[PDB]
Amino acid sequence: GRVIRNQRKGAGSIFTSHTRLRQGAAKLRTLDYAERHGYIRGIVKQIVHDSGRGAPLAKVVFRDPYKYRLREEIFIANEGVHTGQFIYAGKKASLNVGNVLPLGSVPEGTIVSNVEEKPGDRGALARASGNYVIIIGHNPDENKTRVRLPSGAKKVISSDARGVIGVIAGGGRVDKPLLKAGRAFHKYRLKRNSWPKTRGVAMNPVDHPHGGGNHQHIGKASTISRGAVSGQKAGLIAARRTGLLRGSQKT
Amino acid sequence: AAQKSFRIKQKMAKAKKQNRPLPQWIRLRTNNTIRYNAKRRNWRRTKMNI
Amino acid sequence: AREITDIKQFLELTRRADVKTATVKINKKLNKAGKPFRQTKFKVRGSSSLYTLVINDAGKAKKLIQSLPPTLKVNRL
Amino acid sequence: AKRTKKVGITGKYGVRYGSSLRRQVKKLEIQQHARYDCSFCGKKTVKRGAAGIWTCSCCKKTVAGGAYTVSTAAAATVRSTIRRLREMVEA
Amino acid sequence: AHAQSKREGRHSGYGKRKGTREARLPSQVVWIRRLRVLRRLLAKYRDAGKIDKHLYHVLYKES
Amino acid sequence: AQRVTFRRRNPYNTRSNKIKVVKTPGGILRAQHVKKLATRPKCGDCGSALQGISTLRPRQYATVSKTHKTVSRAYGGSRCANCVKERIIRAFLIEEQKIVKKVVKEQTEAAK
RNA sequence: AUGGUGAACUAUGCCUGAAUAGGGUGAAGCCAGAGGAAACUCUGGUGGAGGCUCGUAGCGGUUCUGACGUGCAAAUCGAUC
RNA sequence: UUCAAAUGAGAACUUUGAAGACUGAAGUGGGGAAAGGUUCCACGUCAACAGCAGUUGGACGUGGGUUAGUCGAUCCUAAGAGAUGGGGAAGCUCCGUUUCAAAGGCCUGAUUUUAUGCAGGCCACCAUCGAAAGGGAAUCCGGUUAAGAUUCCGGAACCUGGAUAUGGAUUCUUCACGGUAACGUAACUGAAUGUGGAGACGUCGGCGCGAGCCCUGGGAGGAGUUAUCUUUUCUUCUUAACAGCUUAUCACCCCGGAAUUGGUUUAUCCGGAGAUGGGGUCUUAUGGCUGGAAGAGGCCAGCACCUUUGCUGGCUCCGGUGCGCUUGUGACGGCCCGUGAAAAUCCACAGGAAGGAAUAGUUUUCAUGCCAGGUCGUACUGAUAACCGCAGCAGGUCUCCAAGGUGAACAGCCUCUAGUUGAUAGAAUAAUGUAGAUAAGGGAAGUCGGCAAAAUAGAUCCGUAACUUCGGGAUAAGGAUUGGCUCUAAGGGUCGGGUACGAUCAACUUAGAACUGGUACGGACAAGGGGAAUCUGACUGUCUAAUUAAAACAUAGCAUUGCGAUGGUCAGAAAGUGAUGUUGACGCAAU
Ligand SMILES: [Mg+2]
Ligand SMILES: [Zn+2]
Repeated sequence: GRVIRNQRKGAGSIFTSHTRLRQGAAKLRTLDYAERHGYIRGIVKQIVHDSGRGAPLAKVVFRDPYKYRLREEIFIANEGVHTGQFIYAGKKASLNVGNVLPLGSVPEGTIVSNVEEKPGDRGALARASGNYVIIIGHNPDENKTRVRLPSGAKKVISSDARGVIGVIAGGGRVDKPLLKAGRAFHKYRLKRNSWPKTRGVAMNPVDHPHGGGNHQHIGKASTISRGAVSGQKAGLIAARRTGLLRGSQKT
Repeated sequence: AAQKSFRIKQKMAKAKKQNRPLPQWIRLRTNNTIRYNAKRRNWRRTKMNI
Repeated sequence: AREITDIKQFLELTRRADVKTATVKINKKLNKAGKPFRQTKFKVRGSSSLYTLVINDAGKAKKLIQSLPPTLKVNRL
Repeated sequence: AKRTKKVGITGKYGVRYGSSLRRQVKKLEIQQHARYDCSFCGKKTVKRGAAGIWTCSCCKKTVAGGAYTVSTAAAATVRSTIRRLREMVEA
Repeated sequence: AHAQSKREGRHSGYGKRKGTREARLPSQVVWIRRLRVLRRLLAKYRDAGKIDKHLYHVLYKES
Repeated sequence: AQRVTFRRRNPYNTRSNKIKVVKTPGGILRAQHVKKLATRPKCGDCGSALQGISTLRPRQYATVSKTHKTVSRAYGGSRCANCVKERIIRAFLIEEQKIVKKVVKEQTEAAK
């Protein structure tokens, strides 16, 4: 046969990301010294659109604590953040939306977004529009924090990991049907070239496991094992069940 | 093309110098066999590929 | 490519020690429909610019012809 | 007069894409193009620039927001949850 | 000669028209002329004092 | 009804290949090439075009005198008249509020 | 089988440019008017939306299974589209 | 296509003249990009090539011809390419572009044995290559050749770099004044450092303004028609870069305080966060006047001549109009799960280092004055003959300018400018062909099948069903009218009143009425056939280049599956290696 489309994506030749208009690396501020013991006040200059994602980004400006310099940060804007706001980043910073606070120093039940999962990553989970994190329970000794992820997962991370309080702007971006092929054309003109999708069953056997045959059909089970190799993994990877989702999550 | 590199125009000057028939007195030489110019090139027959 | 209005500056400019040539041009213009006049332009060649002083009065224009220094190369046409 | 009965803003789609799919779009298009109230200058001049970005034409203020409405309900209940948790930490 | 003839109304009948009424003369162009004349008339009345601002305002919304 | 040609070897209608038709003293029509238009400078904070400053191409602000590129006031050629007023107001009120907080908080600690 | 050369055609992504008459229809927003047990309904303007439509340039290539078929042409030509 | 003359041994084919035509401005015209390479131009010339011819030629022989500080390249960066320090690999080499590097260089001093050692402080990015359509310092007109010109000549400019003096400006209140203000001026000290702006950006819709063209009136010239008429038809009347003054929608300042709300756009937005109004400030796109510059160019008249040739005169003026065409520009609106590059470079601001004044100092962001601006390209075609198709091939090949009429129309048809008149010709008019057509009566009986052809067709008025996702169907179906001429009515601008109207000027737009003709009139051109149903794909879109355009593929919507980063999916011989990933479940991957 021939190598298949999901195999050809790893060469990264034409399947790269489109990054001409993407604003920057939207990360958190660094954890140098002025947050681990105090705070530092910052200003929001402008909240702008980002090509590729549907959540706006904020330009948060801080004064350099070591030079006569005005180092500027690229955060993911929380819904509620406005141009001209004041942003506080530290350990003793208040519990207000827009502030950057560690998980171990916020009360249980707090709404936090842009949350590192190792202290110092400058940004991690709960980045997408309308997503947030909630603290479940602290473990003071052997400091840890129990939180829930947007996927519904419970993850324990270091108590000194950080996160902006609140929720990412742009919630509900997906409730609108695109209604049109060409609307998906512009959604993925600036994300990546993973659109459109020829079915694998509408193919020739050289080009796909599912191709061939006098009728369009799979032929064998479309549920594929973990130990399957590149070339055999096309379909429903590692599925525990399938069908229609009857019942709750049962997690 | 009008705008061209010095390599191209230099190599065209070489091909313009070489474009003319055999000198007449060479066929008058002792033990001469060259009867004409077998490397003559014209712009309408074969291209230089430079 | 410049205009100057005061006759005082023209006489100062014509002895600027970089001036070598100057021209006098005669133009027959029409102010009113009742009578034409003679409009003469005095031009001086500076190193970077040409100063044109336009004189309309015929009597004042004549006074400016001999007012030029003798070392100047005056062109009349 | 009354040019259309029920299609409203979605008249531009003509007879395409299905009736139900046209009225999911009509609700979000009505909100995303509506003019909202400025919470800083007190005027009805807030307009959507791009998804989540709502700029008030007067007083030149931009607030981060939802995709199609200025303030999503899920965000507003967050803002109150943080408040009650805040007013007890320094209670 | 034809241009002069068209000035008296000749050669403008139903058989001499190929474009629509809109194509020959746009309707929005007609309204623009109508609305601008009424506005230059109402505005001239305030300046002359022949009208107060309250009557001038209602006709503007009427016009 | 004379027709013009480009005077340069660029044949395409790009942004820096604009031409306008003029009539020369020779009685003919030539297309003379025109430089791109210049955008006004903007205030630092408000972003509106700030008046009193010449509108020129960026390289051409080097051969122009100083009075064409700035206004007399503090933060002159950079900031707006009202924005400069705004930070004048803001600076005074809270450099006077700080010395109010400074004396207020020292009173609270002194009582105890 | 070993080692090389090709994306000057063509396929797809990215970067930077460039091109695209004249009509028909008439969406939101806005104005005025009319009927009115209220509630509300109706009419006339305005406006100029749509992977809308007639139709040029352009891009294409349905039928004549037309011409040609030792051609103009190793795929073109006319009409229709 | 034709007639004639010239040349020659020879003319259907060369030249010249005349006549008849065509391309008809998204040209058979004038320029370029890629490509070619001398095809450009002159002279001589026809053995070969131009599938006839040949005196001609993009042929043959011999020569001539491309002139830049300003046009490009040269500089920056984009997607990308790619050294280095290293890490793999037996190895040719692979990864990787700031990475586990002691990674580099600028200002000012100090000595004037003097080279730059030595006083110092500042700097942390980081090789380089990569666009003749991106970004970008600066040149215009006239003339000139056989052949070149934004490059030569004449004139008039500007930019960069570098030396440099005078005038000007400023100070004993040491480093300017004026305005309430928006702000202004000829300048009007400001090191390190930091901040800001320009560079710097989508598309469509309609509206305002400008420019060129188009149309048109008077006047001063020239040409054409003139049996008759035509104060007539055609044609010239132009003003560059650069400079000074002024000119602006928007924006902003001062006064003042608003409901009987007002102002206002084609489009409905704004005002106690200060509306209306009164008065000012600013951007200089753009326009006007003036310098350039009439001395140039254009159009005519008169007088001499083998002649290298000329000379002398005039005039080159003043307006009008617009849903016009093309193009630039402004203020807005619509649209987006799309919100529509980067850097070099240039400026400004904050800051106060240092340097300074009186018998004298300081500014080269004011003016004037001085010198230099290297290298390579530049001719020509750009295509039914210069490129690619075995060729001088009915194919292919990116782009700029775009006259008048008819007409909605850069439709179709005719014409002006410009360019062609090229494709072997002659004689006859059999069959059969290709292309174009018409047919009495019938009207699909033909044929697999209405294939082919015909019919309908523009515009205005009237009228319009089933069904429907209420948006459509719909131009459904189905009727009437359409010329010419003479009239009628309505639709505008600007000026005119002690603190109703009148005059003048100018657009085609619609409606109506008589009359008139072999019942004709979207008179050529141009231009939907319609209806009732069944199968199938929802739609728009895409593919088998060169036998299949579809019920195939795509698509939205729907649904499922895997994965929280020591991860999912995938790539790699390997790697201190990689794609998604500048990503983070409203995500990425697989169906
Ligand atoms: Mg009642
Ligand atoms: Zn506001």
